[PDB]
Amino acid sequence: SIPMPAGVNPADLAAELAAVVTESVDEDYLLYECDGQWVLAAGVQAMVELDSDELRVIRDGVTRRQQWSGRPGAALGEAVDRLLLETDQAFGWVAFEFGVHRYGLQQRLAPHTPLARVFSPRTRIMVSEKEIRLFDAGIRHREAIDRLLATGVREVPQSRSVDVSDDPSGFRRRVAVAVDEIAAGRYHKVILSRCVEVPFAIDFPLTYRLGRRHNTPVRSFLLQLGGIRALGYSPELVTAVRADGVVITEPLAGTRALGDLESNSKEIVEHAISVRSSLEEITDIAEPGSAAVIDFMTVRSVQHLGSTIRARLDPSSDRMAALEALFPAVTASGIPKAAGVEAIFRLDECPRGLYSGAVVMLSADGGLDAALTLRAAYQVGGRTWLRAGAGIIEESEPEREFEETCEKLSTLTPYLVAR
Repeated sequence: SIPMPAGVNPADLAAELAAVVTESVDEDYLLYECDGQWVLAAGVQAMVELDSDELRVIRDGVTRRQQWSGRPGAALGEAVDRLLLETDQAFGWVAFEFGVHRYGLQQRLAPHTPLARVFSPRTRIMVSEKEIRLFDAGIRHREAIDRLLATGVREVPQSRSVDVSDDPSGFRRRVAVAVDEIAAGRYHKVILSRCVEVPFAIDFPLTYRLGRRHNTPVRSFLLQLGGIRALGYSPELVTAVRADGVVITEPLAGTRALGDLESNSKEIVEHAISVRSSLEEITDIAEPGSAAVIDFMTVRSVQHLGSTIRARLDPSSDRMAALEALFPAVTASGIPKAAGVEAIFRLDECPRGLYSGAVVMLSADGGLDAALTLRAAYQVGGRTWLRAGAGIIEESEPEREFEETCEKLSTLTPYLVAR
């Protein structure tokens, strides 16, 4: 537990710790901000990689490859439990496609489709306004820290800007297809998204730093995990399983990122429907008659409308089954919902993996924290990109909807800090 350098910013320090502890070895990590603390999950001890076709578990070099069966939630939950046999915490992410088995569409998935990535770290480093607390940092890690503390944080260099004016994934066309199916009665809402590719490469922690000062979110992350970098300001708690069995879900999580009771009556309609279907979903997973909506349509700094749902797990269900049962999020797929997910397969670039999935932290005490994530930046190999969507309804218009996503994109776009 060390004091903070004074006039040095927690996020900046935390993002600079990720860079140093990485250039040091060649370590994967997950920087995670939460209500006011950052956590850096530093090393990799073990990794669970759940794909569409296989389970892989990777330890001290060797991979263990295996087939798995129904409900991805159970296959993952078992792997995660073995991971936490001898460690407290795990971190990773779960893909949109994780919720796809439920509505029977796993077949539509290409042979190696990421479903989830979970790992136990070699080090947790908590970073806050008053202090830095270190859990299980060996010599290698603390020298890095002492080294960053010797120098200070780098200055953020000039940011470079992307031109989100054009398509050409044909978000325009695709929205108009969605509007047509909504008019035919196929479903009532779907969320379509749009990728903007970034020519120059991002330096991630440095792009994360700049964007963090210019955005101000509820949760934020930065990672380097599979062969994937990601960075976001959009995450919100959707689902949490407490150590004592109680499940919390947050049915309107993501309306915040997704943006007279006569006007906002669409919003109230969608609020009710989405509340109701999640109460339906959670019940399929809970002690009979333990499910309740405890806070309902209350104005919960930004103001998105809110509801909280509470349940008790079982005897017989897993925390990951809770997640699945509630995945994917109503607000990031559509309503009816099955119809939205299936619409997304037809009308959006697929797989989404991570865009509309999310973060996920787990505890050996039995806890789970999962946070839907939308707007983020991603890098896999040579392509770096942004992804943002909008919710398309009966009265939606290609143009307005497109400029909608333009506005959502520039909470990232001017902050792009090149390598």
